[PDB]
Order: sequence, then C-alpha cells, then structure tokens
Amino acid sequence: DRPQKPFDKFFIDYIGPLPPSQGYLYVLVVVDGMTGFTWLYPTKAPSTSATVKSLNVLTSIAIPKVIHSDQGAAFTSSTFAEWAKERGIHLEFSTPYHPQSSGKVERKNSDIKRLLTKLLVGRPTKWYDLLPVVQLALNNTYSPVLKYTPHQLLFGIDSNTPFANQDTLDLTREEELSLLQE
Amino acid sequence: DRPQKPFDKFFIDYIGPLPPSQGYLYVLVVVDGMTGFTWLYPTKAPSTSATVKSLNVLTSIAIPKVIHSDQGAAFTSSTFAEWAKERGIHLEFSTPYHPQSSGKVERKNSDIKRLLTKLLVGRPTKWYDLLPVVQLALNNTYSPVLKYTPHQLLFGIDSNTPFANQDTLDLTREEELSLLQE
Amino acid sequence: DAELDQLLQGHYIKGYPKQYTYFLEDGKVKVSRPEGVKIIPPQSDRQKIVLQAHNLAHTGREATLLKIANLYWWPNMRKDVVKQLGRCQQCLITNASNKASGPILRPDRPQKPFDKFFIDYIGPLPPSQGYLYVLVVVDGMTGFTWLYPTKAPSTSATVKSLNVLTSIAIPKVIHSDQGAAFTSSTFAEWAKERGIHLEFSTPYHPQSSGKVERKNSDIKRLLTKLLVGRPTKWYDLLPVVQLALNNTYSPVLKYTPHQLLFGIDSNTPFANQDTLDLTREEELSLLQEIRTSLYHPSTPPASSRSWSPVVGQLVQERVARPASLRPRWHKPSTVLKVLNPRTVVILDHLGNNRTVSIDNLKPTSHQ
Amino acid sequence: DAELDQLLQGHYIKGYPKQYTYFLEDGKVKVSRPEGVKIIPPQSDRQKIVLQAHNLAHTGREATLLKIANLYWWPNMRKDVVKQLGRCQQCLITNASNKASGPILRPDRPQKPFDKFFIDYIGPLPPSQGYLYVLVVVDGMTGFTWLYPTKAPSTSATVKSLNVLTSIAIPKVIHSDQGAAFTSSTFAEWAKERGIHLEFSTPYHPQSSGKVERKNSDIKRLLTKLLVGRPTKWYDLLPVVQLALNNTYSPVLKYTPHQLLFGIDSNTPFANQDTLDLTREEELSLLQEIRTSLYHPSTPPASSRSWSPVVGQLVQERVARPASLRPRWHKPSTVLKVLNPRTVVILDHLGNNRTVSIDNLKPTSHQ
DNA sequence: ATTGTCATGGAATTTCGCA
DNA sequence: TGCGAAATTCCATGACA
DNA sequence: ATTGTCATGGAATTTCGCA
DNA sequence: TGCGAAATTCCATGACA
Ligand SMILES: COC(=O)CNc1c(C(=O)NCc2ccc(F)cc2F)c(=O)n(O)c2ncccc12
Ligand SMILES: COC(=O)CNc1c(C(=O)NCc2ccc(F)cc2F)c(=O)n(O)c2ncccc12
Ligand SMILES: [Mg+2]
Ligand SMILES: [Mg+2]
Ligand SMILES: [Mg+2]
Ligand SMILES: [Mg+2]
Ligand SMILES: [Mg+2]
Ligand SMILES: [Mg+2]
Ligand SMILES: [Zn+2]
Ligand SMILES: [Zn+2]
Repeated sequence: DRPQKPFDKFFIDYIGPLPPSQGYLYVLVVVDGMTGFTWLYPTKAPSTSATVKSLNVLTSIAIPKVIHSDQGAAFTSSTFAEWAKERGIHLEFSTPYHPQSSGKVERKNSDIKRLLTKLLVGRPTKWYDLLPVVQLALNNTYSPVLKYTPHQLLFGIDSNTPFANQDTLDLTREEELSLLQE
Repeated sequence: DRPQKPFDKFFIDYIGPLPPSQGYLYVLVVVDGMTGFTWLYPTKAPSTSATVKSLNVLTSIAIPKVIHSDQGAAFTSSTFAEWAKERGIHLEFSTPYHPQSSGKVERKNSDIKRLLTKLLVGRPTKWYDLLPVVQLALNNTYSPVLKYTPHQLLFGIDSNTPFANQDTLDLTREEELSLLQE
Repeated sequence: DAELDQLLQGHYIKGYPKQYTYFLEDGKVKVSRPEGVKIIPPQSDRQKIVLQAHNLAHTGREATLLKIANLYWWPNMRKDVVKQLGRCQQCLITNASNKASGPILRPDRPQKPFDKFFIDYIGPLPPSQGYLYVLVVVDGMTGFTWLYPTKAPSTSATVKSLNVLTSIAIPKVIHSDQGAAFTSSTFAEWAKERGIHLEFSTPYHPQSSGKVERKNSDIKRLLTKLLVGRPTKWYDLLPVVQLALNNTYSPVLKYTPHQLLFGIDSNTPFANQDTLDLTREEELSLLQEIRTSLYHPSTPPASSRSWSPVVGQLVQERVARPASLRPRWHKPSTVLKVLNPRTVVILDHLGNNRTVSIDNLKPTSHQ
Repeated sequence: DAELDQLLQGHYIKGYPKQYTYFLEDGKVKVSRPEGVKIIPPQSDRQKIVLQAHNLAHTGREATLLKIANLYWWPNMRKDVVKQLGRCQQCLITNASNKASGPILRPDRPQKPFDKFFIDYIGPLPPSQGYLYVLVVVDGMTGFTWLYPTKAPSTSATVKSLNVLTSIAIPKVIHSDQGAAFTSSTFAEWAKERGIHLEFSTPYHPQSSGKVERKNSDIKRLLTKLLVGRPTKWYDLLPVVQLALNNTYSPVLKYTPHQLLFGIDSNTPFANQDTLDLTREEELSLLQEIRTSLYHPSTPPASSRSWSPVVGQLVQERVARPASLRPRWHKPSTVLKVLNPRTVVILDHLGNNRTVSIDNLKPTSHQ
C-alpha cells in the first residue's frame, strides 16, 4: 500500500454557531489527514453555498483526492456532490451518529475547539480577526507522534513563527468565571 | 576683389498701396543682388514694425551682409537700424530722389511690378493667394546675362517647376480696358 | 485499439521500440519506461489528451509535454503537441514573438534638394501665444528644416504653412506618416494641383519618417536648453531654433544643412569663408561634388534569430491600440508581395490589401 | 597680447609650431595654416569665443569646434571646448547619455519558501464585479503565486489580503516597489507587528521587482487567452488562473511552483506520481535536494561601452516625470557609497541621501 | 503601394611637429 | 624613420509620442 | 538603505534504438 | 562503434505601466 501523503484526504466540519464577529457565525474547519495542517474559513451559515465558496478558495491552492465529513446537510446536498464531481474530488461520509476520522484529526479538531474557546472569552465577537494567528498556532504545534509540526510536514522546512510557549489550553479560574457569566 | 555671392546684398523696397487682399495692402520686395532671387512678403503698412516682422521670417532662413533700400521712413528709422545692428547687417541707403541698385535688380523689380499688374486685373483683391506662384515664376525665369535662373544660382540645381511659357507681360487689349475701368 | 492489440501480443509496430515490454493493466495498455510506467492511450484519444493538457494554462511546447509525460507515453508526442499549438487561436494571437525583425534598410539619400520633403507634427506643447503644435519640414538631401507653429495638426494648418514654404521651391515628393492631417483628401488635392507626389510611411512605424523624427529630437532638445529656468514660451524661439539647427555642423558630414542647400554660408556667426576667392559657378561646381560624396551608412548585421518575409508565408499584424486583457496580434494573414526585405503587402484580417512594416508583423508559429 | 607679441617677431612659444609664419594684419594676429589663414585670438578672448560658438545651438565637442575653426586657430582648441561643455548647465541636464549601464545582477534565489515575498499591483483593469486591481504575491524561492482582487491599490486592501495569506505562513521579508500602498506608515506598522522586514526597490526601477513583474505578464497573458471572444469578466477567473499558473512547469527548472512548495502534486490534472512509493519523509528529503540544485543564471557580458559607479564620481539622476520641454536629468550629484555595481547612494539634488539604480543615473560628461 | 536617423563623447586610429 | 602628442575618425548609446 | 525575470519555439546538441 | 532520428537542451526575443 502507498504511504500516506498530503492532499490525500481533507477532513471538513463546521464549528458553530458562534457569537457574531463582523457578520460571521460559523467556522469551516479543514484538516489535512497526513500532515494535520488546518485551514479555517469563516462563514455566515453551515450551508452548501458557504461551503462551496470557502472550499473554492482552498481548492485554488490545492485540491484533495478525498473530502471526508459527517452526514451534515451542507455536505450531503446534490449541489455539493456536483461541485466535488466537477473537481474530481471523491466525497466520503461517516456513518450517521458515528463520526469517524483519525486519531491525529480527532485530536487536532479537539485542539481547535479548545483553542477557540480559550480566546473567545473576554472578546467573543472578535474571533474573525484572530483566525490567522489561530491557524499559525495550530499549524506550528509540535506533534508527539510524528515529531514534526504540520508546517514542517507540508512545506519541508522550518517556520518563521515557531510557537514555543504553549497556551495552557485549559481555562484559568478567572476565565471560567467570565465564561459562566457569558 | 572677391567675386559676388548670394547673401552679399539684399535689395528691399515696398510696393503699394494695393487693393485690399485678406487685410494686406503692401508687398515688401526682397531681391538678392547676385542671384536675383526674390522673396515677397505681404504687409498691412510700409512701417518699421511690418518690415521687421517680415524680415525676421527671411532672416531665419538666411542673413544678408548688406541690406540696400531708399530713404523710406520704415528703413531709416532708429528702430530698424537697431534691428539690423543686432543681426550684424549693414544698412546701405541710396541718395534721396536718386534710387540706385543694379541692372539685374532694376530689371527684376521691373518684372515684379509688371507681373503683379498683369495678374491684378480681373481679381484685384486675390493677390495674397497668388504671391507663392508669383515668386516661383520670378525665381525660375531665365536670365539673359547670367544664362541661369535665380533658382539655379541659389541652389545649384534645376527646378521642379520650370516656367517655359512666358506670360506676355504686356496687357492684352481686353486687359487694358478692364484696368481703365477699375 | 487495433494497433495496441497487436502490441500486447508481442508484434512489432513502427514507432514503438521493441526492447520495452507492453502489458495490460486496469484495462489500459501500459509500458515500463526508464522514467516509470506510462499509459499508452489509443490513437483516437491522443488529440483530446494534448488538448486537455495544453488548455490547463495554454502552455507552450515543453510545458505542455511535461504535463502529458506525467501519465502517458506514445511515439512522437511533441509532434502532436506542436500540432495543437498551431491550431490554438488563443495562443497564436496572444503569445509574443521570439524572432526579431530583419536588419534595417538605409535608403539612399535624395540626390538633390527639394527631391523629397519629410514632414511631421510635434505636440501638443505647452500653450504659447495660443499655439500648441509645430509642423516640421525637413529636406531629405540637405536636412534643412522649416518650422511652422500651428494651433492643431490639421490639414488646413499644413496647407497654409506649405503654401508659404513652396514660395521658394516645389518638392518632387512629400513623405509623411499616416496622421490625419496628411491623409485627408483635401491634402491629396493640394499636392496634385502642384505636381507633388505624396508618399506615406507604413502604419504605426515612425522609423519610416526617421529623417524628421530625428530632427524633432534636436528641435525639442534645443528648445529645452533655451527654456531652462524660464516659462515655456517657445513660440518666439522657433525662428531662432530653425536658424540655429540649419547652420549646425553634422560631425560625420562636416557640413551644415545650410551649406548643403546653398553651398555658401550667409551672414551668420562663424561663417565659413573657404570659397571666398571662387566664383559662384566654381562654388556651385564644388557644391555638386560635395552633395555626391556624402557618407552613407549601410545595413547593419542581422541578429542571430531574425526572420525575413516570404510570399505565401503566414504572418500576423500587431494590434494598433490593444484594449486591456485583449490580444496583441491579429489572426494569421498571408504575405501577398514582398516590396523589400522590411516591407510587405498582406491579405489583411478584414480582407483588404495592407502595406505594413515587418516590425509590425510576426511569423505565425508552428507553420 | 604679450604672448602674441613675441610670436610676431619670431620667438618660439610652446604650443605654437615653429614651421608656420605668424604675421599681423588688420590689427589681428594671424597664421597661414593648410586649411587657410586663421586668426589667433589672445588668451583672454578664447573663452568668450568658445562660449559664443557653443551657444549658437548648444552643440557638442566636434560641432562646436567646426564653428570656431572657420575663423580662428590656437593651441589645443578642443581642450577649451571641452572645458566649456563641462560647465554648460543646460547641456549637462538636457543631453542624453552615450554610456550604457553595467551588466545586470542575478541575485541568488531565496533558499527556502517564505524567505522572501515579492508583491505588486496590476491595474486598473476593466471593472469586474466592482473590482479594478489585482494584488500579486509571489514567493521568491518557489514562484508560487497568490492573487487578490481589490478595488484600489491601497494599504487597507493590501493588509486585508495579506492577513488572509499569512494565515498559512509568515514570510521573513516582503519586497515591493515604492508604490503608495507599500510605503505608508500603516503598512510598515503591519509588518513590524508580525516580524516581517520590508524591502523596497530603488525608485522607478521595476526590474528590481522582476520576480513579480514577470509573473504579472503570465497572469495577464492567460487572462487574455481565457477572455477571447468574451466580455472581460476577470474576477471569477483569478482563482482559475492562480491554480493554473501554480501548477505550470517551468521548462528550465523541470518543476512547477506547486512542486517546489509542497514536493508533491495535489489532485490536479496530469499530477506527477514519481514519489508514490516514497514516504513523506523521503519525499521531503528529495524536495530539499531539488530546491538546492535549481538552475541559476549568471551576470551577462558587459556591453562594449558601459560604465560602473565609483565613490566620489559625479552622476546625474533621471527626472521622474519630466514636463514638456524640460530637462530629463537632474543637476550633478556625488556618489557617496556603492552598495553593489548596480546600486549606489548619492547626495541628492535636494541635499538628501538617495539610494538609486544606475539605470536611473548617467555619469556627468567632461568630468 | 515602401525603406530609420544622427548628435554625442570617450576610445581607437591617424596625423602632426620635430628630429 | 620614429617618437609623443594632438587631431581626426570611429561608433555605441539613446530618443524622436 | 540594494540587486531583473522567464515562457517561448526554432536551432544546436545529446541521447536513443538498432545493429 | 556508428548511423538516422527522436529527445533534450540551448537561448535570443520580448514584456511585465
Ligand atoms: C510606435 O509609435 C507609434 O505607433 C506611432 N507614434 C507616433 C510617433 C512616435 O511614436 N514617435 C516615437 C518614435 C519611436 C521610434 C522611432 F524610431 C521614431 C520615433 F519618432 C511619432 O513620432 N509621430 O510623429 C506620430 N505621428 C502620428 C501618429 C503617431 C506617431
Ligand atoms: C519604468 O517605469 C517606471 O518608472 C515604473 N512603472 C511601474 C511599472 C512598470 O513600469 N512596469 C513595466 C516594466 C518595465 C521594465 C521591467 F523590467 C519590468 C516592468 F514591469 C510597474 O510594473 N509597476 O508595478 C509599477 N508600480 C508602481 C509604480 C510604477 C510602476
Ligand atoms: Mg458536520
Ligand atoms: Mg522705398
Ligand atoms: Mg507624426
Ligand atoms: Mg513623429
Ligand atoms: Mg507596482
Ligand atoms: Mg509592476
Ligand atoms: Zn492555447
Ligand atoms: Zn550648452
């Protein structure tokens, strides 16, 4: 069997609804299966239109062989199927109520949800501007299993923004009180 | 003594007043002494201003060493003297009431006065447009003495407009009747 | 299919080298080549493959082949690639040329003064006395120049200025570019009435009026120098500049335009006095010898990758004023006649005969 | 007078050859030379003579001497002529140069992706979806390009586009020309906040951004081809063109920009599959070797009459937007430092230090 | 049915002044 | 019959929208 | 304190298929 | 060990305002 490679499989899912931030309510999460590299796209709805518009930006940089998702309506629509077929992308769905991906992708999506929560508190309506620095942090995070960051596995070089100081990724006692109030 | 040359001496005089032709009443006649080449400039007055304006056009093509004229007021003014001095042109005047030039220049000025008269009749107000063809005729007229036209002596080549058919230069019987009526 | 069928069983087919093994896998004919295993598509599918690969970014020969070579192999692939490049209308009219024009001609200097005038307009200049343009008239043989200020590069202003100029002499030929002032029927009638033949540059090729264009440079260079630190009042300087340039020595000729026209200096500063003891007839005799012994340049060496037109060749005319994101070249046309190595008649893209410079042509690639 | 006095009586004076006879006539010292009898003016009058002759038409060395030689002779005339040419401010700032620039540098390709971005704007284009411009971002090492449509070449549009781009990675250096969008303090603050060093081309020298300029050509060439026979709706084609160019082979490199960036093709047509059996680590190992073995061009041969700058040399900067009938060159300035054979710091005509390209300089003639 | 041109100043070459 | 230097010739460079 | 670049297609050169 | 032809490499040309 062939070794796993970047662009073999993109895992996608929606996070939201979030507090409004410059008119956007959701985040489309795209994670490359082999590298763990993450792309985040803000959308106004978890719809096929918003998905196609965001993935058209990504697929103008690189096209995956397979896109994996759950049975969400945006992903199982006939329009999204035609979109993937026009680009030679095979769609792969997990069983309803049984989300299945990979350990690396599971943990990566866990980190994304936790990192967003830690930065939502105190400024819940300013996450649109923070999406760039969030991806840089995620994609320059050391992987214990592969012993390389997603940036290193995708580009084959070191980064100009190495993130050495890891956020606690656990809400401090004061951050928990402000989140319960919100 | 040095042989005579073009630009050695320009002979100038005014012809007029003529019938109005597009606002002009006089013709400033300039004849090169050596070649007999003729330049005609229409003016509105026999004044220093009109003389300087016309000769500034000619002296932007060639500058004579000497300008010869009679004691006309336009030519004896202090302004015209300064104009000639600024260009290194020596002014030479004939004795009052004793106009003196050269046989060639005398006969050339005779031809100009007669050729203009022959073409004034029938169209006395349209001589401004005919000044170009008049100069071409005069300057491509064979000289019995020098056996060359002014054009040939000035440029050293034959012309593209050789004037073989000479106007009678004498008014026909019908041209005399129309001139007496005017 | 039929050709690839006999290849699978071991029979030899011309173009397919024998030392390679041609097998079948996944319903596709393949071959093990040094670069890797490649698919051999049937003949009936190769044109579509070349078209799909080329259409990705409308690439040239090598960049298109490198795409096809990633998956396929068949005999003489570049031959099929070049066959598609020569049929892609979008590439033919948008791509640049990589073949330079042939070397320039140096046409003979006119033999006599007033044999050929070159005329052109300069402007618009800064408004001076209500004037914006300068009509420039250069005699081909002598370089003697006449300057006329005008308010517009119009036929009426040209006729008025040339009626004054032609008071001194009538030229055989007037050469000009195809600007509106010189192509009007009114100007053509003006020249025919005086026996003057009008000669026109090929379109959009100011080199052809290079005699006057070069003089235009000297005119504006001297005007610029005289106007340094002053407002650009150039109207009163035209007579000064005219006289100054007409009496300026050309270092390669050793004569001024005034000297080539009259054979003797007038009363200008630093007048030459070498023929002071000669008669006018002896002076004109020396002038005739000078006019015939002037230095004349020769055609420069052709560049290493130049092209020269041939009757029947497919060529493309440059688009005059190409809009944004629009092709720079017209559709291919055929060379009808070769007037000289730098000038041809083509069957225009509108159907007309058009006389153009090869500087405004490129040879259509891929034949 | 005193020098010419001893010459009349027969005494020898250095510079005046002895074999000629120096006599007096009309109150002027003269000499019989092969070209004819010439006046020898006293030393105290020669500067005025050279000035009068030069000022007729502000002629160069030979054309000025030919005027003076018509009447005068004295030892080393051209020396006095050149002395006046170097002092005539009008000629120094109006005349053209006849010395070409030194040969171009081919600076090293950046070692890694994201080491150096080159950015620039294209436009204005025909209005498409309300957009008029395209921000172009090319990675120096790979040539990978990002396209962003904007309504203006503004700092705000640049920052918005680069905030999206920098979501993937932060570059070490951003190189750009001195357009307004990239020189604003707002853009400088944006880069400092992200640890990005801003690097600027010398003024009025698009060669320095040649990496992106060359990409701009390919972008507009492909847009033109795709828009043939259609209205110029280019907004929806930017993502297509971006992907198409990023996966186009460079024939001299044998790789696409996508391959130089990722080391493996994505799911695009005609994807290369040579590293299908390698692991990602082995793939990245081959990618590192490929990035270091890429062809790099060398400096071309200098032309036969080129100049190279020297500290202390008098040079003149080209005028940026010269008005009609105004000089094309600034007053002479001094080279303070030579950064490289094609880049210098001059003491500007305003008194400031200015870093310029020698393509926008000429060496002041006559020292 | 038409076509490049030539001022410019360092450099290369020739000529000059003298022996 | 030759030398050093001045004078002349050569010609690449660039601009005429 | 900064610096030209590279797709293109005929031509020149090298390699391939075969003996 | 050499041939004819295909394949590859070379590189002048031109355009990015
Ligand atoms: C390449 O530019 C053109 O297509 C034509 N432009 C003109 C030009 C022009 O572009 N002149 C510049 C120029 C470029 C190259 C040359 F070898 C000579 C020139 F004068 C022009 O000088 N005149 O007088 C025109 N007169 C009427 C119409 C156009 C022009
Ligand atoms: C010589 O033209 C100039 O002085 C500068 N013109 C620009 C040009 C420009 O002239 N480009 C043409 C060009 C000419 C020669 C080259 F080697 C590259 C080029 F892109 C440009 O491309 N950009 O992006 C600019 N951006 C901002 C301000 C000016 C320019
Ligand atoms: Mg889902
Ligand atoms: Mg009188
Ligand atoms: Mg014109
Ligand atoms: Mg012109
Ligand atoms: Mg720019
Ligand atoms: Mg640019
Ligand atoms: Zn094409
Ligand atoms: Zn000057």
